[PDB]
Amino acid sequence: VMNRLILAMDLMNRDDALRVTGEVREYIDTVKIGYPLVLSEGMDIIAEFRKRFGCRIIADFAVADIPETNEKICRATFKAGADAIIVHGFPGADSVRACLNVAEEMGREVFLLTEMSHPGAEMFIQGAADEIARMGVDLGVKNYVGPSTRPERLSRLREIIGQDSFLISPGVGAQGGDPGETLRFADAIIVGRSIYLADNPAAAAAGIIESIKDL
Amino acid sequence: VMNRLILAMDLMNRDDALRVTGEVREYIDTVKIGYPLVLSEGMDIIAEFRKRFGCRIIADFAVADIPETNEKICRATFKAGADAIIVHGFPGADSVRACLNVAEEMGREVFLLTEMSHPGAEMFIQGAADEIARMGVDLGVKNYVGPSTRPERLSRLREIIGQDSFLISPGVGAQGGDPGETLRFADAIIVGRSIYLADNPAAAAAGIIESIKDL
Ligand SMILES: Nc1cc(=O)[nH]c(=O)n1[C@@H]1O[C@H](COP(=O)(O)O)[C@@H](O)[C@H]1O
Ligand SMILES: Nc1cc(=O)[nH]c(=O)n1[C@@H]1O[C@H](COP(=O)(O)O)[C@@H](O)[C@H]1O
Repeated sequence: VMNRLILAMDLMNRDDALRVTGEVREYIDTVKIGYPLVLSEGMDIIAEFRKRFGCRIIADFAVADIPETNEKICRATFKAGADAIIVHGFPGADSVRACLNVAEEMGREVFLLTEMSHPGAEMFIQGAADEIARMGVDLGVKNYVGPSTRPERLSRLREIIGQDSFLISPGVGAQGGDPGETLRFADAIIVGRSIYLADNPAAAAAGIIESIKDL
Repeated sequence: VMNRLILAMDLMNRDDALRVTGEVREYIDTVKIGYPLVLSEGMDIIAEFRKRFGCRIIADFAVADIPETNEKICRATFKAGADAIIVHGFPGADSVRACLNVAEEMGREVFLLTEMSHPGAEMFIQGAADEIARMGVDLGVKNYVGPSTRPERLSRLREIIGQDSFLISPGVGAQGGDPGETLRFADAIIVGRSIYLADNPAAAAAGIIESIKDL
């Protein structure tokens, strides 16, 4: 990913989302779009972004249903032009395999979310996260998401998935994570509010990239 | 809920979704709409259904993100006219409280999903489900979802949440659950494919209601 930085575009207005992404485009080449933007503006926003910016799009849909429904969600998401989808591992292996099957059929990718970045992840998810990551390895998952807010957990995840898997990490900036520390273990960092709520998003992105280039 | 039956409308085409819901409307008064329909047809389909059928709409969005994102998802979902939203408990209490806060602000309801109905739920979710339900009780959640496919787990959930909480249950029909057994513990059952894939959905719904009225 360009500069190892993925923009989390969670503004809920098409005009604002387009303006901020355009302003930071020279620093990124992957945008993560989630339900805040899609539920406000529609699935067509994915193809619009892909066309206007020529970026890769990761659909952060935190997919977390039964296998049949997960299949339908993945099929709608890739039909809309997303390059990859983020899927929860907590619902178990059949739910994840449903997503992997559709990604195989459509030439796309699944990212497995293993431990979440927020405080509540400590309640249930963290205790399952090593096993979720091991399940990923055993299903042949090659792309993973783990938390910037806990780099010792990010280290342990990297250890489970090995050096050839690709690992991206949210929770940088607003949630407390550090870019440079997170990039010791992740291949790329995801940044939302620290860029898109900034008075000058391009300067915010540039400042992050500057602290990165040093590593 | 009319006849204790909620239709899970997971067809992905507006025309087919409208036709089946119209055909079964005399038997239900609550429709659960999830991402298969919304990601195909847009969020406007919720208001369309609410207007055309005068039903209550539960948005099955399996919400499973960090608190800030959950807030945004809930706000978009209620702005679109949904009466209630389904939220995962696995991400922990802060994520659930974010949804409860928005439902309080907008005069709407949250359903907490506690154990899922599919086989993979046995891997991680089932081991956490009693505690997720207890967390719900301690947050003041009054509406819950638990699995028709495991009525001994549905009994244990009912025991945790008490008799005054409202409990709805998917996995009836296609996934193997039985209407009458599930209604020993749940207030209402959710049915999707057994109705909407039937040659005659009205006859399928009627046949279910007939086996219900007996209880
Ligand atoms: N999918 C996620 C899983 C996760 O564990 N934490 C996380 O923040 N996210 C998403 O990453 C982004 C973090 O953005 P920010 O905290 O940098 O604003 C938001 O889209 C979150 O929904
Ligand atoms: N949200 C759900 C949680 C769950 O545990 N199981 C379940 O099937 N669902 C949903 O209920 C419906 C079950 O439909 P069917 O199996 O009756 O076709 C589908 O919308 C599933 O996504």
